[PDB]
Amino acid sequence: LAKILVSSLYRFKDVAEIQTKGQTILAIKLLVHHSFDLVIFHQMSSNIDQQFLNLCCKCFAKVALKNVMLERACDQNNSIMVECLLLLGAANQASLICQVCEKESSPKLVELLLNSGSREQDVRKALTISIGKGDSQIISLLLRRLALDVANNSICLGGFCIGKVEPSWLGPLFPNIASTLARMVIRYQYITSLDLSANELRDIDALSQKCCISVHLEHLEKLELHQNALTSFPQQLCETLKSLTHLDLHSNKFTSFPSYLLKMSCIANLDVSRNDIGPSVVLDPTVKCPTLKQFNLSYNQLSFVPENLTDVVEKLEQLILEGNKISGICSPLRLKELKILNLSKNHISSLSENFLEACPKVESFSARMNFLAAMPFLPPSMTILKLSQNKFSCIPEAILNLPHLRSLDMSSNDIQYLPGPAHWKSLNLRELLFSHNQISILDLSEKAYLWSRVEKLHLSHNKLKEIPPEIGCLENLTSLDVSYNLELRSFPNEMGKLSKIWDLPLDELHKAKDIIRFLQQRLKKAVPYNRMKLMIVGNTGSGKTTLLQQLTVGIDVKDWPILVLNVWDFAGREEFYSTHPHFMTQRALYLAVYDLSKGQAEVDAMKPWLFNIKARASSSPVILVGTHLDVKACMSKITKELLNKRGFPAIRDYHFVNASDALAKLRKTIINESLNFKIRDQLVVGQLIPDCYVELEKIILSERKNVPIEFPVIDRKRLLQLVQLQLDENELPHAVHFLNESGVLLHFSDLYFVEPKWLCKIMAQILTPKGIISRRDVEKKNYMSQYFKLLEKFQLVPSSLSDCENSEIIIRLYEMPYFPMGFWSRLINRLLEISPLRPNRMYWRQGIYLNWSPEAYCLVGSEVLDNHPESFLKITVPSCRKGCILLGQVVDHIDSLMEEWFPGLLEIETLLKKWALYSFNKILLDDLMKKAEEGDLLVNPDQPRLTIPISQIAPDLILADLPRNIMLNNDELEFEQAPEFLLGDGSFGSVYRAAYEGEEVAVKIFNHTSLRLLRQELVVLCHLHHPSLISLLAAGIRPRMLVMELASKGSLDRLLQQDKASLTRTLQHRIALHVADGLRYLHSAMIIYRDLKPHNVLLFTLYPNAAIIAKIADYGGTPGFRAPEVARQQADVYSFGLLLYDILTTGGRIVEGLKFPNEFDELEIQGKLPDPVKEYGCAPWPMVEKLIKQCLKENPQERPTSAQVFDILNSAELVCLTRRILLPKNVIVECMVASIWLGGQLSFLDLRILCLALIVSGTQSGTLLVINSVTCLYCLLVGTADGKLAIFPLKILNIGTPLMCLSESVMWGGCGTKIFSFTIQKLIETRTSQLFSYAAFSDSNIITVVVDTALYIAKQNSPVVEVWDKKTEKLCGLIDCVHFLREVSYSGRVKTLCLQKNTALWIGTGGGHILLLDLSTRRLIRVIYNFCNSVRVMMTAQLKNVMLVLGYNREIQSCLTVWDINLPHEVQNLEKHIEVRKELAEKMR
Amino acid sequence: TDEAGVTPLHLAADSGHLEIVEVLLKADVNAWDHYGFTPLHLAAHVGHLEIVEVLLKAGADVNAQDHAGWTPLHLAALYGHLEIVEVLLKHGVNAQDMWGETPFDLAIDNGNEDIAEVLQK
Ligand SMILES: C[C@@H]1CN(c2cc(-c3n[nH]c4ccc(OC5(C)CC5)cc34)ncn2)C[C@H](C)O1
Ligand SMILES: Nc1nc2c(ncn2[C@@H]2O[C@H](COP(=O)(O)OP(=O)(O)O)[C@@H](O)[C@H]2O)c(=O)[nH]1
Repeated sequence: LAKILVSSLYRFKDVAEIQTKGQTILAIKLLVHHSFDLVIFHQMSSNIDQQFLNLCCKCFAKVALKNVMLERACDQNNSIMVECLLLLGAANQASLICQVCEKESSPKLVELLLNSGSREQDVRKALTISIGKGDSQIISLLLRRLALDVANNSICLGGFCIGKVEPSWLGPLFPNIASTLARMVIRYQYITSLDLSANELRDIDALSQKCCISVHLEHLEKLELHQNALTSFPQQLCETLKSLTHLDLHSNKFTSFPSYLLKMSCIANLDVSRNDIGPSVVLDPTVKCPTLKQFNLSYNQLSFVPENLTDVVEKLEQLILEGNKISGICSPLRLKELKILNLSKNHISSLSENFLEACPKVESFSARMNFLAAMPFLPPSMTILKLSQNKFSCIPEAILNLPHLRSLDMSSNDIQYLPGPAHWKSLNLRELLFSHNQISILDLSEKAYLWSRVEKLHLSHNKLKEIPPEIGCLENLTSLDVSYNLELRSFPNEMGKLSKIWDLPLDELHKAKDIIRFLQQRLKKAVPYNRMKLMIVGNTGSGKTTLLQQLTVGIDVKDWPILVLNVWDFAGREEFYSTHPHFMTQRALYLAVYDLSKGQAEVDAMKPWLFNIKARASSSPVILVGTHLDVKACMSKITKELLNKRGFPAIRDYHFVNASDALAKLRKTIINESLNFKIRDQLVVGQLIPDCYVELEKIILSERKNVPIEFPVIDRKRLLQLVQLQLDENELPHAVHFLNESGVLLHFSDLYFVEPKWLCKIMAQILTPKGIISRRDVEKKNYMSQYFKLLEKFQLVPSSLSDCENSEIIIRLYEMPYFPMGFWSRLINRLLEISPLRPNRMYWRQGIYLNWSPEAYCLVGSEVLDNHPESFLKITVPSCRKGCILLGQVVDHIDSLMEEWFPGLLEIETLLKKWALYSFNKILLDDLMKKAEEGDLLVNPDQPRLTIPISQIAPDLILADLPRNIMLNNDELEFEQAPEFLLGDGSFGSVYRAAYEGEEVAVKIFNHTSLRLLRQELVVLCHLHHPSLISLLAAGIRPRMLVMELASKGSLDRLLQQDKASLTRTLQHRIALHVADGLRYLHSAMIIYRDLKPHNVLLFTLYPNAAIIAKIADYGGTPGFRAPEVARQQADVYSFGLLLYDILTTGGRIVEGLKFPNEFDELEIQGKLPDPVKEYGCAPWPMVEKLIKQCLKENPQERPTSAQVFDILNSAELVCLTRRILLPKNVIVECMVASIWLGGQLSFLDLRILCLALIVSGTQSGTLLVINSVTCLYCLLVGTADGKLAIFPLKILNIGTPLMCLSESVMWGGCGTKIFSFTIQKLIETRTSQLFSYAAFSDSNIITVVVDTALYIAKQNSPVVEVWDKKTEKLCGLIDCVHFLREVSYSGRVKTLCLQKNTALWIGTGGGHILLLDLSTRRLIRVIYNFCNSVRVMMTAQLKNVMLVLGYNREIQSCLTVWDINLPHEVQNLEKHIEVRKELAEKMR
Repeated sequence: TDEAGVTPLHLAADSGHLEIVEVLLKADVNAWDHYGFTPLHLAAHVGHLEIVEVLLKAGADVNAQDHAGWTPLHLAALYGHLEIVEVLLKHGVNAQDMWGETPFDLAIDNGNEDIAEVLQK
């Protein structure tokens, strides 16, 4: 514009008032562009005159764009611009704090940017920048806002990697003019725990001898130096502080034990878990400190044992030596207080007889993975013993002799005979694991009554023979692990007596209440089962019904008694061919038809029928039958040569029946084959089933005649109306499942289809461009509702539907001998979902070819190669990344369909060769061979100079659908499957820790898994970025592992069980809020979790007001964390409620599996929960105690959404309220005092009288009684109805006109409509305020006044509060409460005022609204709505600092409530933290 | 009006200036503000007769309800203005606000027993 003027003000900085005319600036943008900020700053800092200051500020108001004004101002370190601009708004935006820290500056500026709001990551970056530069002031204030916890009285310091620590850094950590300018411009407009986890401290010698904080830290009582790099800890420091009793310095690099650290005053929980102390750790003698409780001296070079404990320590409860190098036989160990000791992973051959026969209270001896063969006389005090994975040949007799054994796990042992309970002598057995062992007998009939309390018995991977029903005498059993036996194949009916079992591991050995109830029914009544399925099969129309007549549309189900077998006359017309695999059950025996009149042609043409039979029911014998012998019998030659058991199903017989004569032989052979079936050696034509099933079958058969002929489909209650048998709720599902397996009725879901002939004649009646049709329902009224769902899902009509540079595309083949029966009509139905907008897809009977663009297409066809007898599908897809994703997804769908519908095909030739074609410049390649060639990432032929990347040709094998950023580098990762490098177990595998381009990045190693489940897990885990989600870094294929981030402070279960005192009232809510946010994101992504529990929630930092505190771990149920009906969608919310219940409880629902394991599941079936506060004694916490009750509703349709529960958790009222005490109905109270006392009668409460003081009383008659019209009291002051006073009657200074308020903060008060102060000092008239607001408010009684820098006046029945200056003695102004109310029934009449030292005033309206205000900025914080209907009295009480609120729930119900003193600060903190979290979530993508 | 929302005749009625309210009437008789207060409500609060009966004769609502559901009868009973109470009574007693108290109840809490007898019969 004009730089001449700015050049003039450049000189005008020191010039006279001539600069005032420069007025002309505000008379008329880019004014501040060059130097305007600096000139105005010399102006207002030039010994500041008010006349010029006002015009300068008026000109400056045009600037308020605002951010860039600060950015130019923030360039030069200057507190006045800092404070003024922060008051005007505009600090963590660009950053700015980092550059101010980098530039030389003063503490005041950085303190302003810190306390005005700054992103945690930016503050950490600025701190790391400033660490290198020598400084002791700016970093000191940075720590104040970065890592200080006054609420917990502790100073954490974790992830922020500081180079070293020095005493001057933690100085203050251990315990104006701008406002005037801003206001007028606006008008114109003892530490306990110290954490040093991740700070790579090479040494700690800095603050060792004597410093500023050495005396301050002398009573620290908790110090953390873990994960550090310490060595040779200085003995000077341990003498320096004489109160430390929680020091845990592990993962450091030590050489020899200090032995002077134990010379500490009173130290406990000394933990060195990874320090490499030398071979000998013998403690120095002559030091008797009886304070150590837990001693984790683990993972060391200790060939011997610490043979110093017996002489020195007297209370070494948890003396642990797990994983040491302990080789020799241990000393007699004369300690007399050892409670829990571990010797796992040591090298121990045996123990001496006196090795353990010294401690009288060893209760938890355990030595896992040791070469142990004998166990020398454990003292009787032991209760839990873990001796798994040892060289045990038989259970040592000493174990049989201890009286009070509770839990014993001797897994991974090679013993032969386990002793009977008549030798155990212990009736309190709880858990007994004996997996990985060679046990053949389970003799218990000797004495079973001794075993009554056994809960979890494990015998997996054992060569058992049979289960004796005597084990049914066991009652408290909960989990019987009998899987992998492969030798039992039976179940004694007495198992039904064990109703307490909720899990059963049956895998490869041949749930919960269903199996046990079935066994109970069989025990009550068992009858032989005589019903089999005989599915006759034909080809294009032949002697099918004629053969049945001697012995077509749909399947024509018929019953044929002889046992009884039902004949299913399947269809011959190819059009009906789509639905047939739905009825080819595994337990049946199929016929066939030759029609020998056609000779050699027909037997080969009918081969696909046997192919389909082999694919569906491989273990089903077949009876081949000719049906045209009347009219060339050489077909027997090919039947014996090629059609035999070579590749096609297990043919058992073939006949040449005429149509008579050979029918007798046919019938005899059918009976012989059906009787001798032996499906997996079971003879299932004569199996045993409960008579309840047979009675139900008879009931259904009888009801078949008595049913609507047109629609014989009965309702869900129609089964109930039939029953007079005895079947409970759980019997019906398994019963109908068995009946459906027996071919009596169909049920897949509120309707039961009886008379399957009608269903299979009508549901397939629809069969009788081309292939597409719209709604054209004819023949047969409310049927369509389920008819469309049944028809579309089972059978647009897919059936009968219209029968290139070679390097940029990828092709795959899945060659099969023939296409299975219902293959395409289901594959094309499944491939209507795949996507990275509706694509275009011209799909014919055997193809799809769905595409969005030339860069996104997928073509699945029906390839017919030259000189190729069998048919196969070819799939083509462009070699782009999106194409690779599509290929992976579609091939996953293909193999899922194959494994879920034709198990016979993919059963180890294998009849399914998955070819992958490639071309260096096409060449066949087996997918199995390609998978085997995973040792490298490049495939090359015998000729070496040419090669192809693996991902280019097999994108499904090596991760290419996933982002290329998820690609682990073997040289970086160090994932070793060690038994301590793991962090926990979960779902389909476990998680470990390893170094990978970082500190300790976790690795999820997979267990038996497959690259088909791996694909799904990777695809769900990736492409999902959220602050509450545990994001993964990389993936590898060599272990086939994942890489994840670290929960720095552990998992929530460990937090609850170990450190229950570290959970603050703001920490529990923060964890709940973040878990709710993660669940909200999961639901918004349409993914269920059903896994919420303390074991699954991970904590990062224990700093309350952080940005990331809790996250939700792996997500694809639990006895203690069960869903309402799914585990015993909206089911996630109920699991969330259980998580909230325990967090509120702090370890009640958990730690309830040891005294009553099933009690965490056996009382929450339908809305039954104990009251948490009374049940567990935890601190009361309403408005979330009601939230859990209102969220975990029994009706899933009544439970709120995850977004709604997150929103309700996002409220400081839920965080600040601590009590809500009710009062008896129809009782009114008008006054309370500082237990709590209330108001001719009197009321009292523990957590007509007018007003009371503390003990004083007084009623409408103003009774001057002496106990231990009065209108106001204080504490001694008394006010009457016509302006009197009392200094008791020491003095009565009459001023009246009733006195009604007296306050102190020289006291102040009110009388009528006039304020006094004191001997009356200043009686300022207040009625003269009618120019603002109504005159009626000014001319009214004054109810309450509070004393501060200003004076706040509240008058009765007024919606406006007045402010009068204390010194100026003039009306400073009015604050209109209704204006706040209108922004948000509302009354607005002020009833009481309360003042807080942080310049926050809380005003109680007549209605149920509490207005928060800030005196510094005169801005509303919020309105406390929904609270009550009235508010009468508020006053601060030092319980914790909290001020109560009284109200009526008008029907009259008076209520009391307690709010935290930090309500506005908490509101600001929560509002800042939610915004920061939202910004982080936005930035994650 | 003003930023909060009120008309000058409201101030005139509350301050009891007869000439000003009369000359302004010669605006809205039932003008309601952001509080919902009526000029009749303010006149009853101040208890200043002639504006009360003039506004009642001018067409002011007999049972106008403010934000707090208080009638001018309620305010007159509350502040001890019995004369306003009967003046409104012959202009046409069971009306309840959200809290649900008649002017009888207001007289009861404030002790205006003189207004209490008038309201019952
Ligand atoms: C105290 C110790 C415990 N720790 C952890 C870490 C984790 C953890 N991190 N990342 C994970 C990713 C997945 C994960 O899936 C679970 C919940 C299935 C185990 C756990 C973690 N879970 C417990 N504890 C980390 C170390 C340093 O500290
Ligand atoms: N000549 C002769 N014809 C037969 C014989 N068995 C069946 N058919 C013919 O097959 C027809 C019956 O077909 P059907 O069994 O209902 O069909 P499908 O079982 O579904 O294949 C009749 O019309 C007969 O003419 C036979 O033994 N000899």
